[PDB]
Amino acid sequence: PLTQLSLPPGFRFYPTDEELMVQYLCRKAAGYDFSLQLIAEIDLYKFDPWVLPNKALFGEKEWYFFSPRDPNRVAGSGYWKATGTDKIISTEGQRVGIKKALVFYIGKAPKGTKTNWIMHEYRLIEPSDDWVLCRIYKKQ
Amino acid sequence: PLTQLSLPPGFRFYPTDEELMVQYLCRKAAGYDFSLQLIAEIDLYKFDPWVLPNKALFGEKEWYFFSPRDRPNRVAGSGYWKATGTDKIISTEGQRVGIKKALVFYIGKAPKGTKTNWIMHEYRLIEPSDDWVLCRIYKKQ
Amino acid sequence: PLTQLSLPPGFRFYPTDEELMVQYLCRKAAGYDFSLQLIAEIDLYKFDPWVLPNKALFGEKEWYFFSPRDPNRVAGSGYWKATGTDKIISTEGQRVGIKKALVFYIGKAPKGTKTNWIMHEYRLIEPSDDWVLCRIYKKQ
Amino acid sequence: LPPGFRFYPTDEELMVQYLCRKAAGYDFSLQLIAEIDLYKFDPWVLPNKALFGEKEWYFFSPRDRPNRVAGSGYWKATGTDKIISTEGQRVGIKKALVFYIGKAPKGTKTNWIMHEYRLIEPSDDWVLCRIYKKQ
DNA sequence: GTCTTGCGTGTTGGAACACGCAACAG
DNA sequence: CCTGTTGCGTGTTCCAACACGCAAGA
Repeated sequence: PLTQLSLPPGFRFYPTDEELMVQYLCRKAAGYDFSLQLIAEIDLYKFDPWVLPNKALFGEKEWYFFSPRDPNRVAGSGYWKATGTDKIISTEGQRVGIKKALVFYIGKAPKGTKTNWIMHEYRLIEPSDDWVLCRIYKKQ
Repeated sequence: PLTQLSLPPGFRFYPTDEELMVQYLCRKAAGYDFSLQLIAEIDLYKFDPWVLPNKALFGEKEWYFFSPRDRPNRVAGSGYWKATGTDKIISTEGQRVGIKKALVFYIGKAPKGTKTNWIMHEYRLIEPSDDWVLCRIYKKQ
Repeated sequence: PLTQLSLPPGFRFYPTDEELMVQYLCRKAAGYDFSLQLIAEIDLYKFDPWVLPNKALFGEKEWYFFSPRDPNRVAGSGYWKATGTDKIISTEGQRVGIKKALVFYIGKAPKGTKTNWIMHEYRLIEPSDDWVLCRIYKKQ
Repeated sequence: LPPGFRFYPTDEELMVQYLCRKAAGYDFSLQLIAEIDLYKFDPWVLPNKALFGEKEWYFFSPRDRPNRVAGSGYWKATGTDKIISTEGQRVGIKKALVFYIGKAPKGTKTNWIMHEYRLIEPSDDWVLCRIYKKQ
């Protein structure tokens, strides 16, 4: 799924906080070729994250997915705990998205043990198909 | 100038230290050719850093170039580039192939020059005692 | 409070990272003359640091105090932000203390502006009278 | 000396408060910085000669009228001799040196340092030396 | 003098570790 | 209700590239 694009060495997918909101998250409901076809669809909360790399269409130390919009939602042998401060993403002065940090703890809150597996969950600002886009990676 | 590879949206150039040395410096170095000139030949030491972006074929905040190899604080334009840190080594599969040495542009006459936010990362090939170095260029903050 | 000791010119107070822990911080709970009597007691976090020199018993470009053991603790028109790496102090192989760096920013985190006023906060390693000893000086 | 107190005289003090007190040939209450011929010696024998000093010892030595041989080595000058001022008047230069062992320039470097403070003059004569070992 | 690589420690601001305000259930 | 239980932000300190600039020899 990589060299359908025929990429030269050194090139990587380094999307902005801004691109992810506008070009990916927003465009999927609309049906875009490169958008329908370039990122794997999955319910992230059914699995332990260390299973995910083999199920991701690509990635070397980071992976991206679309997952159903929703607390300490259970996944595998653990739970996701919000960390840091949600940040607002703007393009040309409009709020289009929110970047949210999470940390995976194994076990059951608040008796869980922290792990190094991390998520960044990006969402659009809007009232009541409807997905969030998530980045996964491993610390240190 | 990139647009002969129908760029996917979102894609940017973040080659590893290991790739630049080997996939770039060597491809050019065995003197083998590239499909396209992506990293252009230039004499970087004839120039002001602020004129350089105009010379890069692409790059938004970084531009990379190849420049002819020296056979220290080489004067270039209005300044001098000052070396920094400990030159660091690039390895591939347990073999050493290159050193990236960082520099900063000072304007003026050494050592009475003044510091800038301009950085160079210069990648070079290893050898025993058609000769190029590879330079990453960018401006801080 | 200086020439009770009758000092010859050229002499200054240049305590080691090690002396401050052992001879000063540790000895005060014990009631030592030169220790009760040589360093001013103050709650550092009620004041802006540029007020402190007149309230310090001595110092020319540096000042030292004992202050109550405790985040972005407000002081005056600002906040103290941890900087660098906490360092461990040992004497003859025992950890007796920690040296901690801080920088004063004016305003309210994380919208503060950095100033050149600096602190080194030294503390003993022990569960929960109980003070930290702090050095103050000015960059540049 | 009370506990905690150590000798960290400024560049400006050493020149004036020390070198001059001795230099107008005026006396001191106590000899704190002793007279010695430093260039007769190995740096590692020197601490034994300092009347105090834990990591630094300072001494006074008779004055020259370059890489002066001393003991098993030679001292090599470094940096740009730096100037000491007091109240906008220049009074002295501190020049740093390092001890090399052997025969110049085939000698070998050490961790031994000298800072030599000296008095200014026009075209009973001493220099003042700070001694210490690095790292 | 002139002009350098090669080590040192400041300054930054990034993002994770652990405490309670705020809410759902029991 | 009025508490018991089950999540979620938000202010700290950590951890670390990156070079800054004396300073040394080249």
